[PDB]
Amino acid sequence: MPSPSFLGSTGGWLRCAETEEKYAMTWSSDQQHIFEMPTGGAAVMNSGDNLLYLARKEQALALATQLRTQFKIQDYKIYRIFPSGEVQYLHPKDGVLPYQVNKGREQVGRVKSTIGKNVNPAQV
Amino acid sequence: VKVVVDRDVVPTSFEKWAKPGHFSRSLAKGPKTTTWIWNLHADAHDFDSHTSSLEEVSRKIFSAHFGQLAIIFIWLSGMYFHGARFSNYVAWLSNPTGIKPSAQVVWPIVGQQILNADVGGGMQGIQITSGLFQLWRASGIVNELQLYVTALGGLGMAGLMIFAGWFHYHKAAPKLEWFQNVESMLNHHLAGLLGLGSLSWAGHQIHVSLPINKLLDAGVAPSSIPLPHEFILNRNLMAELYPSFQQGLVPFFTLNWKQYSDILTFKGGLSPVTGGLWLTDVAHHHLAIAVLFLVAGHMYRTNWGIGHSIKQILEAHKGPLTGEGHKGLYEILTTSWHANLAINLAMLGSLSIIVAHHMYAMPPYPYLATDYPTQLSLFTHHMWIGGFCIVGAGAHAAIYMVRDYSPTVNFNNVLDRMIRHRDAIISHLNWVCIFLGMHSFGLYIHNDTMRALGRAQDMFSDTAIQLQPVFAQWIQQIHTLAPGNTAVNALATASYAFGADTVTVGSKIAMMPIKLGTADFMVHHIHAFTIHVTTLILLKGVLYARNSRLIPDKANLGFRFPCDGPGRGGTCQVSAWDHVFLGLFWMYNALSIVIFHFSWKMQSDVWGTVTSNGAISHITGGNFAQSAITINGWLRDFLWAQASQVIQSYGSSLSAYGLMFLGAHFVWAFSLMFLFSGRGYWQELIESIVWAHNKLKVAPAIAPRALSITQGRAVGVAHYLLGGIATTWAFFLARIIAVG
Amino acid sequence: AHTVKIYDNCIGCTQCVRACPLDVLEMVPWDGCKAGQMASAPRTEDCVGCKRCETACPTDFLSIRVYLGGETTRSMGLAY
Amino acid sequence: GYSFPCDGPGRGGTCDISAWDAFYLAMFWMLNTIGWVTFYWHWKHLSLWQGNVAQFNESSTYLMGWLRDYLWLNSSPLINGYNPYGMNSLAVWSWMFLFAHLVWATGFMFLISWRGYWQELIETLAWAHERTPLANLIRWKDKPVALSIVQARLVGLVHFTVGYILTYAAFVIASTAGKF
Amino acid sequence: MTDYIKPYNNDPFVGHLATPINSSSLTRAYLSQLPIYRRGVSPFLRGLEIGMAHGYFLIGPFVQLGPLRNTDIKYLAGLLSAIGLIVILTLGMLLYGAVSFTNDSQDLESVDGWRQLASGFLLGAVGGAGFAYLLLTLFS
Amino acid sequence: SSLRMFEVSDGEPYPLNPAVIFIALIGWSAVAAIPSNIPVLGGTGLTQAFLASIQRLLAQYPTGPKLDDPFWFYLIVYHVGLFALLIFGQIGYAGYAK
Ligand SMILES: CC1=C(C/C=C(\C)CCC[C@H](C)CCC[C@H](C)CCCC(C)C)C(=O)c2ccccc2C1=O
Ligand SMILES: CC1=C(C/C=C(\C)CCC[C@H](C)CCC[C@H](C)CCCC(C)C)C(=O)c2ccccc2C1=O
Ligand code: SF4
Ligand code: SF4
Ligand code: SF4
Repeated sequence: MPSPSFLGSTGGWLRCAETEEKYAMTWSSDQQHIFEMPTGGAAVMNSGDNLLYLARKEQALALATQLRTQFKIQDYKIYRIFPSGEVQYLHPKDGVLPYQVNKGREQVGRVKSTIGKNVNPAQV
Repeated sequence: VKVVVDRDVVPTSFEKWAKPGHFSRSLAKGPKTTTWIWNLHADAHDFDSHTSSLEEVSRKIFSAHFGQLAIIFIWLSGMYFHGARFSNYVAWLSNPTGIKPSAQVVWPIVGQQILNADVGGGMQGIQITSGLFQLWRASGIVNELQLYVTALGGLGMAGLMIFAGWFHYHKAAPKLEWFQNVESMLNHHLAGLLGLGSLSWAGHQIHVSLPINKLLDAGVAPSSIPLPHEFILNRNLMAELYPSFQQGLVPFFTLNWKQYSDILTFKGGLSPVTGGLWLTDVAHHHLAIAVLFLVAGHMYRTNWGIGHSIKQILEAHKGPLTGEGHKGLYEILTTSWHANLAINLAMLGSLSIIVAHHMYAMPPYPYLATDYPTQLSLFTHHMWIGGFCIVGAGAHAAIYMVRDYSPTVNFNNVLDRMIRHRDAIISHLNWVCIFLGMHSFGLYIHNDTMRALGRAQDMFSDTAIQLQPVFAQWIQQIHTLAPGNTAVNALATASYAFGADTVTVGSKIAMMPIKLGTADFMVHHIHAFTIHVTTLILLKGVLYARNSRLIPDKANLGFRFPCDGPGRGGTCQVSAWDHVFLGLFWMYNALSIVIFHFSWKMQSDVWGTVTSNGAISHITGGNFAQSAITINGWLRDFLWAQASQVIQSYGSSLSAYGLMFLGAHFVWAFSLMFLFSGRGYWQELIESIVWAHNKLKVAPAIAPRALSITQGRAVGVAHYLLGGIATTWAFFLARIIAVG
Repeated sequence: AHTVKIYDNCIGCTQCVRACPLDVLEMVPWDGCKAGQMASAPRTEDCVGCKRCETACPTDFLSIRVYLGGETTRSMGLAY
Repeated sequence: GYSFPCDGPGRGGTCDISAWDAFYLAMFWMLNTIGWVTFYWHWKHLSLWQGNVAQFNESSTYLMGWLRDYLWLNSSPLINGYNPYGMNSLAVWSWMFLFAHLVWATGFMFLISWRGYWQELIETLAWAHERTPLANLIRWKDKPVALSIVQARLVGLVHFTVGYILTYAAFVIASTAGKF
Repeated sequence: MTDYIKPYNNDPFVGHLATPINSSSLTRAYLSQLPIYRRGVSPFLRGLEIGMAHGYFLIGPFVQLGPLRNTDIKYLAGLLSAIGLIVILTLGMLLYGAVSFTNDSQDLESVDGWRQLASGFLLGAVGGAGFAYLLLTLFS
Repeated sequence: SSLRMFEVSDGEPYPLNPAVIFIALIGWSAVAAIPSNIPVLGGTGLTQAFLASIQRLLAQYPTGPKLDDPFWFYLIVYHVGLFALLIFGQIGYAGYAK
C-alpha cells in the first residue's frame, strides 16, 4: 500500500526487527499532508491508507495519539506475532478505549481494601 | 523596514508587583505549596512559558536586555570609583613595579583588618586581579579627577537605559514587524556597533597614546604629564611627539598613506618598554578592523533594494549530502528568539575562550605580562565564562526541537538529516570519545603504572621523546621564519611564544618560546577527550530532544522534566535539560583541566626570573618535564606544593583565600546531598517535621513539601560548580600572590 | 510481566487510557460508580509499568495500582 | 518488598523511597562518620610519637589545622613513594592511593547520573552493531541493558566503598612507615 | 510529474542502498571479494585468510612497544605474546559456535561452517605469525 | 615506473591508486618518527652520512616543507585562475566519451 517515503536509514534492515514481532499501523489520510515519524524526521503523507513498520508498542500508540490531535480520523493498528500470526490487539472492540463500550469484562481485578491485602480471591 | 510602533500597550502600575506571580495565572491562584515558591523563580525567566504572542515575547526580552544592560552599567560605573576613593592607581602610575595592585579596603569591626595587604603607595587594602590598572594605564588615565568624571558620566548612561527599557514598553512599544528586520539588524550591528565601535576607540588611542607611549615610557613624573586637551588644542605638540601630525588630514585624501607611519605600524611581537603589545600596533589594528566592519556592515536588504539577505542566501546553498540544504534556516532564526541564542551562546562562548588564549599569548595591555595574578585570573575567567555560554548554547539548541520546530512550517533538510541519521552523529562522537579516553587517560594509567612498577618508566624516556617535539614543533618554526619571509612588513613574530631563543625581560619574564615537551600531547588530549564528551552530550541533547527511540511521545512531557517512571526497566533522567545538567559537568571537567594545564605549565617553563650570572630561573624550575606524565605528579608536585601558599598565609594578608578554599569544599560536598538522594525519602522526612508542626499547629499554611525533582538537580549543579570553582578560584589566587 | 491491580476507589474519569502510553487499561461498564466506568487491564502482557496513570489518578490514594513484577521484551520497551 | 525503585514519579515524586534506598543512603554516613573517628584517632598517636603534643591541643581546635598538618604534611612520604628520581619501598602504596581515587571517583559515574541516558546510548551502540559490516555476523545472547535502578546504586555503592577503603588503606601504611 | 522527481533524486542520483560509508558500491563488492565473507566457498577457506590477516600483524605491536623492547631477545617477545593471545583468541572465537544452537539446519553460519572457518583461523593465525616472522630476518 | 594506461574502465582505479598514494605518503612520514630509528636508516644511502648523519633542520628535513610550499602555491594559483575563467574550462581534460 502507498506509504510515506523516509530517508535516513536507521529504522530498516535491523536483524532484531526481523526476528522480533513488528507492528503495522494505518490511517485514512483523505488529503496530502506532511507529518513526522516518532523516530524520524519529516515525511509526506500520501492519500489512502498507509502501512509502516514499527519495532515498539509505545511507538505504535504514540503515532495514533498524535494523529488524533491533528484531524478527526479513526486509527487502526495491527500487532503481528513472531511466526506469521497477525492479531488485532488495538481496538479489539472497535470502540475507542476511553469512551464507553458495550462489550465489557474484567481482567485481573482485586476488589479489596486499599492499604494492601495482595491475595486475589478469584482471578476470573 | 517601516516605523511601526504600538505606543502604550502595558500601563505603568504597581498592581502587578502587589501580586506575587502576576506573570502567570497558574502561579497566582494557588500558592498553597512550598514548591510554588520555587516555581515562581524557576519560571521567572522562562518567558516562552507564559504567553505565546511573539509581539509580547519580543516585548519582554528586549526589556530584559536593557535591564541586564543597566545592571552591567551600574557594575562598570563603580570600577572607576573604587580606583579613586580608596586605591593606589596614582601611586602605581608613578611606581608600577614595587606597588602591588589594590582597590578594596576593609574596616575595623571584628579584627578583619588583617586583609589589608601591604601593597605600597601609601594605601593598604586587598589586591586586585581584574586588569583594571592595566586598562586604565592603556587609556591614558592618570589623575583621580579623570576617574570621577568617567564615573559620574557612567551614572547618566546607566539611568538613560533604565528610562529606555521602561520607555519602549510602559511608554512606547514597536510592533512585531520591527523584529523580522534581521537584514536591517545585521546592517546596524556590524556597522553601527562593531563598525563605529572599532572606529571610535581607534580614534581615541591615536590621540591618547602619547600620554602613555611618548611620555610614561620615557620617564616623566605624573605631575609633569601634560593634559590630553593641550595636545589637541595645539596640533604642533602632537607634531613633535609624532612628526606625521604636521599634515593634519592632507595626505589622507591624497592617498599618500605612508606619511601616517608614525602611529600606524605593523611591528608585531611586544614592546621592550611597556611589557605588552605595541601601543601603535593596536591603533592601526582597530582602524583596520573598523574599515572592514564598515564594509561588512552592508550585506542585507534595507529599504533600497540592493544587497543580499539571510533569506535567499540560505535558499541558495545546497550540497549533495545536504539535499534541500540551508533553506528555511532564515525562518529558523527569524521566528524563534531562542534560536538566535544558541548560535550566539556558542560563538560568543568559544569567543571568550579564544580571546582568553589571545590574552596570555600576546599581552595587549602594558604591564600585564609581568602582572602574573591578573594574567592567570583573566584567562581562566573568560575560560569559564565561555564554558557556561557554550553549555547554554546546548541548553537552548535543545530547547528548539521541543519548543519551536514543526514538521510543516520551518524546514531545513540539513537539520532534518541531523535528526534523520541522528543515531549516526552520536555514534561517531561516541567512538571518538572512547578512543580519546582509553588512550589519553589510558596513557596516564600506563605511565603511573610504569613508575610504581620500576624500570618501565626508565624505558619510557624514548617514547617521551615521541609525540612531544614531533608535532606542532614545525608550526612554531613556521612562525619563527614568518616575519621577513611570509611577512615582509613585520619585524617580529605574532608573539614571543613563537620566536625561539628570543626572550624579552623587564626585570621579570614577560613571554617565553613555549617549548612543548614531555606531556603537552598528554594534557591536550585530556582536553580533546573532555571536549568531545562535552560536545557529544550537548549535541545529543540537541538532536535527540525531538525524536527519541525509547519514548516516542517525547514532545508532550517537556524540557525540564524529571522522567517517566520505573517502566521499560527504568526511564530516568532523559530530558535534554539533563544532558545540559550533565553537560555542565563535562564542560566543568574540560575547563578544569584546561585551567590546570595553562596555570601550572606557565610557571613550570614560562614564568620565572632572570639574573646576569646565569640566564633563566623559573619560579618552579622546569618541573613538569616528568611530573606531568603521571597522575601522581599532578598531586605530588602540583596539588600538594600549593598548600604552602594558601594555608601559610594566616600570618599575612592572604588569609581569606584559605578560608574560601576550605569553605568551597563545604558547598561542593553540600552538592553531594542533592546529587545522590531522592525526593521520596526527603518527602517522607518533611511529614514527620510537619507532624511536629501539627502538634503545636505551627504548621505553615504553605504546606511543607520537598524540592522539585528537577530543582534539586539544578541546585545540585549550582553547588557542584560554585563549590567547584571557588576552590580553584582561591587556589589560582593563592600561589600567584605568594610567588608573584 | 507487571501485575495490574485496580483499587475500589475508581471514579471512571478515564484518566488511565488518557495518560497510558500503549493502552494497558480499558474502560468497562460498571454498576457501582458515579460516572459508571471502571478501568480494566486485559493486555497486561504488554504492560511496561511506566507509572503515568498514578499521576492522573485522582483519588487520595490512587485507584489504579501496578505492582512491579517480572521483566520481558514486552515490558522493557526495547526495539531490539 | 525491600528492593524496589519507586512508586511513581508523580504526586511530587517518589525518588529513592524503598527501605533498600534507606540502606543505600545509610552507607554513605557510615563511611564518613567512621572516618571522622579514625581521622581523630590518627592524631592522638602521631602527636606523641613525635613528642610534640602542643601541636594538637593548639591547632586542632580549627579545621585548617586538620588540613595543613594531616592531609598535607603527613602525606609527604606517601606521595614521595615514586618521585621522578629514585623510587623506593613505598611505591606500591603511593600507587594504591591513586588507584583508590580512581575507583572512588569511578563510583561518581554510577551515582550522579541515572540510568535512562545509558539506555538511549546503548541503543545507539546496538544499532551500530548490526549496521556495521563484517561485525554484523556477531550476535549476542542476552539483550544489552543498563543496570537496574537498585543494582545501579548497589554497584556504585560498591565502588564508593572500596575506593574510599583503598583511599585510606594506602595513606596509613606509607605515611606511617615513611617517618615512623 | 510530482515535485519533479524528488528534488533532483536527492542530488545527482544518490541511491546507494547498502553503501553509506559502510562499504561503497565498490567496497561492498570488495567485501564480496574479501575472503572473510567470501562467496562460492566453504570449509576452511572462509576462515584461513582471517588468520593469515590477523596473526600476520599481531607480531607488530609487541616488537617495538611491548613490555619487552630494550635488548636483543626482544624479537621473540612480539611472537610469544602474540601466539599466546592467538591460542586464547582461538578458544574465544571457537566458543561462539558452541553458544549458538538455533540454526542447526543452517550449518554454514551457525556451527559447521563456523568451525569450518575457525579451523582455518587457527592455522592462519599461528602460521601468519610465522609468515611475518621470517620477513624481517634478512635485513637485521 | 610506468604509465598504467589500458582501458577507459581502468579510469576508476586511476582515482583509486593515488587515493592510496596520498595516505601512503602520510603513513611513510608517520612510520619514520622515532628519534632512534633515523640514525640507523640514513647511513647506507648517502655519501655524506659516512662522516656524520642527521642534518636536523639544516637541509634534508626542510625539504618536506619545501615540497609542500610549492604544491600549495600551485593549487592556489590554479584556483585563483579558475575564478577568472567565468564559466569556461580552459584546461584540457582526458574525459568525455569512451
Ligand atoms: C534537603 C533536600 C531536600 C529538601 C530541601 C529543602 C527543604 C530546601 C530548603 C531551603 C530553604 C531556603 C531553607 C528554609 C529557610 C526558609 C526560607 C526560612 C528563611 C527565612 C529567613 C532566614 C530569610 C529535597 O527536596 C531533596 C530532593 C531530592 C534530592 C535531595 C533532596 C535534599 O537533600
Ligand atoms: C556505565 C553505566 C552503566 C552501564 C554499565 C555496564 C554496561 C556494565 C559494564 C560491565 C563491564 C562488562 C565490565 C564489568 C567488569 C568489572 C570491571 C568488574 C566486575 C567483575 C566482578 C566484580 C563481577 C549503567 O547501567 C548505569 C546505570 C545507572 C547509573 C549509571 C550507569 C552507568 O554509569
Ligand atoms: S485513574 Fe482510577 S479514578 Fe481515574 S479513571 Fe482510572 S480507575 Fe477511575
Ligand atoms: S502501568 Fe504504565 S503503561 Fe500500564 S497503564 Fe499504568 S502508566 Fe500505563
Ligand atoms: S522516582 Fe526517582 S528512581 Fe523512580 S523513575 Fe523517577 S527518578 Fe528514577
